[PDB]
Amino acid sequence: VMQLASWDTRREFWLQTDYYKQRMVGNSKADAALLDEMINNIQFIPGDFTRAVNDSVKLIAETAPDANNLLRQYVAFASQRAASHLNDELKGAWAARTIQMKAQVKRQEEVAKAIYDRRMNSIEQALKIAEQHNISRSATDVPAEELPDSEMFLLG
Amino acid sequence: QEWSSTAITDRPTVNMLGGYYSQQQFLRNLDVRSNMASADQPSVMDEAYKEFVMQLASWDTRREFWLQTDYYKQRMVGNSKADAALLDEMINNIQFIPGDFTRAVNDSVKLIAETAPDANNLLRQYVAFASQRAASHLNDELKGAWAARTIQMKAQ
Amino acid sequence: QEWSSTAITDRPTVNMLGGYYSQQQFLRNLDVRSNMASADQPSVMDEAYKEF
Amino acid sequence: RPMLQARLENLQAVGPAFDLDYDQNRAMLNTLNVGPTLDPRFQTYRYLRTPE
Repeated sequence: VMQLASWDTRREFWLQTDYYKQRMVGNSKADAALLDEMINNIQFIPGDFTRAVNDSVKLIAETAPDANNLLRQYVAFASQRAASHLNDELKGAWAARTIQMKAQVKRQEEVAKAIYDRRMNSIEQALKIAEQHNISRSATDVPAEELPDSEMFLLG
Repeated sequence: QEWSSTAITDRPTVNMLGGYYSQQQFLRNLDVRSNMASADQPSVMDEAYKEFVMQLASWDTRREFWLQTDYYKQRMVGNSKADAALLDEMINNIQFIPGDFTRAVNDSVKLIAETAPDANNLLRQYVAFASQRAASHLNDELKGAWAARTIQMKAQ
Repeated sequence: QEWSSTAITDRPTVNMLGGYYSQQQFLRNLDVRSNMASADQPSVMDEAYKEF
Repeated sequence: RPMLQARLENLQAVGPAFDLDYDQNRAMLNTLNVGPTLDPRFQTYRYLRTPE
């Protein structure tokens, strides 16, 4: 609907169509006046849901077959422009989402590496202390693995 | 002569916002986790368009644009009073008509100049100027929010 | 002679609010784990502009 | 005495225990300290009627 009601879409459609090229006079002012006159030939009447009236488009032309073909082509043109814009917006949102996901994955990897390094350091210190105190008994405490890192040395 | 021209603008797309969209999405995601205030707030596009509209109709923006437009500088008699009066008149030349969503009419800006090409070039330059100012203001706001979030995270 | 001038103002932004914004946000964060406040509360800049 | 001394030595050499939340906060703070990337001249509007 936004593409339908826009002035730019009407101007580009009239510039592209053959109904306007054959009516060119060759004078810039006359061509501009003709284009502006044919811009208003397409009127968009917005619809209201309360009164059960839908959006409508009216086109005006010199000849009835033209008045039909031009309207069909203009509606197709507006639909194509809307589809292209929607595709571009979808691509932009996709790029933003993948950037965010990459950043989140990087952060999770950093967190995992930090935890791994901390556990490695704790393992090294526990090994050194167990060697110093010569506690070679493999079984020292009833609780199984996943002990808190603080009293982690209670192992062979 | 007082030739006039009209422009109609709407919200930008994701693809044209650039990296600012991703940065603001990151900050909003951070705000979601702590200090929950989202409450399905308006998207980044709405905020950017609101800032652009605010900079479009501001008297200060029109004054600063006219002061450097290179079209006002030619019409400088050299008297302070005459220059001030002309500047006020030309500031009043640019008008902004806000749009109503109920009637499906959008925001429009109308510029009045002395010659026909100047009614177009000056309007294009003014819209670009307002967009640039809005972008700079949005970048400053993003920097401030980023600094505040960094300080809060450091404290936590 | 009766000359006149006019000014138009609006709500400030985070950047010009200085360090007060961080303190107020910290207090609000302390105030959402106790004595529940409305989730859709007016923001800091809105309150500052209302006071102004 | 031996086990108590070993507990003291181990808890001294290990340091304070940090949960997963602290590590996640540190990781996020790293990216926050990286700093935002500011690019100007990005458009904030789209044209429905180009001036002519």
